[PDB]
Amino acid sequence: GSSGSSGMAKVKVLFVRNLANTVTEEILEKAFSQFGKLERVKKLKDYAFIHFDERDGAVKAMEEMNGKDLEGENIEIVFAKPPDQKRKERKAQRQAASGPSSG
Repeated sequence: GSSGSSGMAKVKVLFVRNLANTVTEEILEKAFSQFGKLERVKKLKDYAFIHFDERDGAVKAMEEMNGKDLEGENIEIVFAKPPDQKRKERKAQRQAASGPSSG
């Protein structure tokens, strides 16, 4: 059936969105703190990222706050993607066939 969705991820950072107009890093801490030791909080346009000292501390504050009425707004928490970026490239191709001529 369409029960829902389940899985397993090794992410410590929690992606919280749908923040109110009175929500700040300080509020995101104390809230996502009581659960477990926090590392840092990054606020954005409307959403923000909650950094947890441990991957566990998050899982808790995640399934605990996930969809909680924060400041009168139901915020959504989803395991954010890990910071993995790079520019890989390697090739070898060069040739020039001028081949002059006259009339």
